[PDB]
Amino acid sequence: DIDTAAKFIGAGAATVGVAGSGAGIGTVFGSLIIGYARNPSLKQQLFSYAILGFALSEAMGLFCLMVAFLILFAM
Amino acid sequence: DIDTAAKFIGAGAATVGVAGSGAGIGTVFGSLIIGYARNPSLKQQLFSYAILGFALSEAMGLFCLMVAFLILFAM
Amino acid sequence: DIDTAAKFIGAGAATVGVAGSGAGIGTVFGSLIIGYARNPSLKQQLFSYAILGFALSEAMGLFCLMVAFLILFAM
Amino acid sequence: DIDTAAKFIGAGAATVGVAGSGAGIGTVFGSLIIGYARNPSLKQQLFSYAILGFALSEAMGLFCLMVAFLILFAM
Amino acid sequence: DIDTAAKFIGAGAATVGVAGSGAGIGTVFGSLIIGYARNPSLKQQLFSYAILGFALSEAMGLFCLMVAFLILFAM
Amino acid sequence: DIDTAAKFIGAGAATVGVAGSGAGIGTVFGSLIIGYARNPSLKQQLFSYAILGFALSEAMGLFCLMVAFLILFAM
Amino acid sequence: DIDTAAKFIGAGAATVGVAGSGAGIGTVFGSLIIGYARNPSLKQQLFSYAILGFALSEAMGLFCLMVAFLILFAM
Amino acid sequence: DIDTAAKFIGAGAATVGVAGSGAGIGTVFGSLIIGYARNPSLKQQLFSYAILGFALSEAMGLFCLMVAFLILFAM
Amino acid sequence: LQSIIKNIWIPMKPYYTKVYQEIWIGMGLMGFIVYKIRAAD
Amino acid sequence: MPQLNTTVWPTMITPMLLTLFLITQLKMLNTNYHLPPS
Amino acid sequence: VAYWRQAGLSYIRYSQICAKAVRDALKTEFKANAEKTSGSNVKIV
Amino acid sequence: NLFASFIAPTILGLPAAVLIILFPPLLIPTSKYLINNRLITTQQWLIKLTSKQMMTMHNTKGRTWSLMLVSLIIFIATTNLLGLLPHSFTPTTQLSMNLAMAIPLWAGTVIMGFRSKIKNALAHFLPQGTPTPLIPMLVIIETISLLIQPMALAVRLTANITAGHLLMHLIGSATLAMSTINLPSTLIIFTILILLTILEIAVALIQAYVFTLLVSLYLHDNT
Amino acid sequence: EVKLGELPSWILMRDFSPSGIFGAFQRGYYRYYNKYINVKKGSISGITMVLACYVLFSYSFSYKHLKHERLRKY
Amino acid sequence: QMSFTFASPTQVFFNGANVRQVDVPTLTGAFGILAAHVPTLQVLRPGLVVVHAEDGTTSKYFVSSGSIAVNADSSVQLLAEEAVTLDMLDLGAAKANLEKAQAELVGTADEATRAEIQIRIEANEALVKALE
Ligand SMILES: COc1nc2ccc(Br)cc2cc1[C@@H](c1ccccc1)[C@@](O)(CCN(C)C)c1cccc2ccccc12
Repeated sequence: DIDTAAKFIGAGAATVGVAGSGAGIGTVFGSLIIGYARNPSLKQQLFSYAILGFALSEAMGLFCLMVAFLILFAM
Repeated sequence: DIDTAAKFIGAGAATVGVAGSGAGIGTVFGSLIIGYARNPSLKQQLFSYAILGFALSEAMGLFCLMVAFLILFAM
Repeated sequence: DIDTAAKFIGAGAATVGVAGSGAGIGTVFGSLIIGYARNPSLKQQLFSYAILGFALSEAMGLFCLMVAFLILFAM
Repeated sequence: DIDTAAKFIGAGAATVGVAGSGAGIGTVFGSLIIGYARNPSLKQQLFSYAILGFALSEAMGLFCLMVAFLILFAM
Repeated sequence: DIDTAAKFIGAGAATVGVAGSGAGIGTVFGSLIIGYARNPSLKQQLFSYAILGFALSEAMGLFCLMVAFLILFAM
Repeated sequence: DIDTAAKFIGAGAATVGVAGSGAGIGTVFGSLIIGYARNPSLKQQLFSYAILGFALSEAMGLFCLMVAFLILFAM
Repeated sequence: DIDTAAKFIGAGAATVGVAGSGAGIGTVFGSLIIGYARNPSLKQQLFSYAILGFALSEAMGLFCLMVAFLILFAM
Repeated sequence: DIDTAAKFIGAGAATVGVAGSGAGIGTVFGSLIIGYARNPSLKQQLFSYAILGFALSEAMGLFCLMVAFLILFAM
Repeated sequence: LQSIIKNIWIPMKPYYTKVYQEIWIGMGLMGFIVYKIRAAD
Repeated sequence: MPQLNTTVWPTMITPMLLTLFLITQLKMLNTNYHLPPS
Repeated sequence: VAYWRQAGLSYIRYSQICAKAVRDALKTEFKANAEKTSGSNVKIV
Repeated sequence: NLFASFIAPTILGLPAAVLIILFPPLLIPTSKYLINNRLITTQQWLIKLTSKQMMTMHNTKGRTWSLMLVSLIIFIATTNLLGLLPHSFTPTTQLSMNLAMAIPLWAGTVIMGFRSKIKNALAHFLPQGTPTPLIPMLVIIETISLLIQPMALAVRLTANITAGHLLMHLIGSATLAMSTINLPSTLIIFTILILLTILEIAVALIQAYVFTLLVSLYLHDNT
Repeated sequence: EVKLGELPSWILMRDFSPSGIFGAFQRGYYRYYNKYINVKKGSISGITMVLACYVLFSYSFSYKHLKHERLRKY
Repeated sequence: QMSFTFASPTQVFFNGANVRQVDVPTLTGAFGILAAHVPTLQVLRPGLVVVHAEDGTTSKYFVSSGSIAVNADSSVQLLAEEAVTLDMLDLGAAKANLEKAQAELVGTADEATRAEIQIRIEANEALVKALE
């Protein structure tokens, strides 16, 4: 069958969307180091941004894994 | 049926466009941590530009998930 | 059959080019947060540059949906 | 025909390179926002660099539309 | 056998998401240099952020290599 | 028959490496704008580096475009 | 055959992962020049991070050149 | 034949790794402008870090061009 | 056919002879390319 | 792509050279900026 | 380059208004004492 | 059928592509007078502001091209702007014309860098503060990019006017298709065409300034 | 000159030389240039009337292509 | 390692003291200053200054103008033209004079004499946020 062969290239291409949430977490936790070394008195508030920014970045990255596990198995 | 098999690699490759909206939400909330460390007095007005800049970057990401959900389900 | 199939492999692989417009809109509205926290008196002069930098991202985002259209409909 | 079908894959893959130039116009028009909030007296000389940076980055995206159209239409 | 040959493509294309992490680790350890060249008496706490960032991006670089090893062998 | 069909896919993939120069030339002219606004008395020497950078990033992108044709036309 | 053909497409699409180990090595040595020009009194300690960052981003590039030389020579 | 065919998609997709060394040379020579606009009295030591970063990022580009010219003519 | 010297070549004299001398050396290169491209077609 | 139809190239090369090098420049040599007086 | 610097002012004029503002917000227990320890009396010819 | 606006125009069997390339200079009148009309007053000002931009950065030998590099930004900025008119055939979408403006100005720029001052032009290939042990690799870049600069110019301009016209012509055909469909959508596809026409006006000038700046920067590196 | 003549001989009366019809353009140009362009306080309509006569020419040769796109056939 | 020096024109708060961190409101955006901080020199804007003694115990003064200058030998010299501790300011006059400043701007249109209002506005805007 070819669909079983197309679902593999369909999934193995969807997981490339994770390459965005891997360079987007290095820019959030990389801008916490630059932002905290300047004003280290806001560590408990700059952090609570680097968690919102890290959750809204892996979210758009786990969609491409949910899509992969939606093409590969679940129709 | 090489028809529906090509509709898998289509959605599978059209969803790689989300790798932009993953590295764009990283630079919005990354540069909010930096810009808020400098002038923490404008915490409210900066966060109103993050939501505006996060959505405008995530919109361009959902348009890929909307396209991947057309080549796959609509036609 | 293969000719009408090789389009979804080419169309979907062409709407990836709008990933670059998802990162270009991040860096634009990510620098409006950094540039406004520095000079909060130019809130209306900067915001008009962000709209300019945002519009010019759709421009290069449309050059892709054109070739994603031609491959799909006007082969 | 496999020869005319492979044109749609290459043409659709060639135009992915517009993701680059779509991400370098956000850097330029994002740097203009930063560099103009630091020396707003240079507004005309900075914008004369956002123009040269716009056209020289965007140009690299059209070199991909060249091969997107050299393949799709002119063999 | 078109499926066993397809696994070499889906598994060789899923492993390009690693190119996202590898670019979000140079941002982290390039922000540790900009943030340590400014406030070096924070070397302890900065390095405990350049590890939380290194171990959160390089986790996304492993979710890709997880699917690359899920198609190549687990099927 | 397929030996020529593969020269339209192998050449459509080789030419997407130009996207690395659409983002490079943006970083070079996104720094000639920031760096200038800080030290506007070195315009003659910053521009002399933005050109060296624009020529060396473009020289990498055009290697891809040359392998695009050296596959599509030579062998 | 069909396998020895796909083994070249998988080993080719996998070594694209180096494209993330080239943008990291760029950002690390791009911050070694910015960080050392700000605080040249830390030349030996900033350079001791630009070697760690060089080796840790290039370690994700080897992970792709390894999975390329696995489909290409091992299996 | 299917070997001489796939060896063109392989050697045609392996050379996308140069997209890394395109944006790695743009950051090194981009931040050299920002590293010089700050401390212009180090022009000899900065430019010796740019050439080190230009030769180590491009070397990752050659490792990709080396593979594309290995699965084409070598074997 | 006068004033083709005076209006059309007298002004362009210092340029077509001294300044654009190397332009024509390049314009010969171009003509060789155009004919060659049309020769292989 | 109709740009590649090389049969009509000499129709685009020669009237350009007759404009970029002889007609547009001649009209520039007529645009002179005199030095200001005392 | 801030807005007042574009408007012709200088940092001395910027500091004279910011310091006047702090004193104008001092409480009456201290406002009288603080104004005479920093008031001006010099005059230009 | 789609690339129709790029085929060499002919009327009544006559190659009308010559009356279109020779027209731009007709929009630049000149006068010997001292106080003329509004047209030549605005034009002689633009030529003053333009020449002071491209040419100020040059030395005395580079300023002898101040007639070429100004009469070139005036011919490309007027050919592009005359292409935005409806149905117009803009000859800057032609790889033939653009290769004829690019090769001479480039070849005539490196020749004067090789026929004279050659020993100095040999030092741009090797940057100043360059260590040795990897020079045999850098020599490829500075030459193979030099050998492809003339093709970078002619294609940066061809592929930017062509693709700018193709886009405006497609988005135009969109508004025509959704005209007989929901009309409040036609007005949003049309307002995209208006923002796109304001962009193609700017890129009509920018592509003229960048072409004549990169020919300037090549010249500055050879004089 | 015409606009006051009535005879078909005028068509053959004219100087139809390579230098003849040129002087009819060079005089037809200076009669237009002096009217709309070469006046102080001139308006843009001296130009937006040349372009309007440049579109009709850019459309005249482009009609052999647009005819293949009529939406009727009669 | 740090040698702080915080001094009004008429008063001295610290002098050669060894505190571990200061948080000053520089015109180019606030930043915190620990030992071996990169040498800088700035000019303040109205805002707090938190001084962290070695014991981790703070001290909060409200500077109004001046110039901090971190030096190469980890010495700091913070000089405020009017540095009053928060126990001396009131919230009512700040909010009131800010209103008298904001309401007087709209009635003014000259670039110079309106620039002096915004500086009075931000000086009072920075006051209400410092008190509470
Ligand atoms: C509103 O969004 C825009 N803003 C712009 C801003 C500036 C410029 Br100059 C062009 C802009 C263009 C548009 C859209 C548009 C709307 C209508 C017609 C044409 C174009 C868009 O092109 C989005 C572009 N992105 C996603 C690549 C689009 C294209 C195709 C299908 C769409 C479907 C749904 C939504 C948007 C769709």
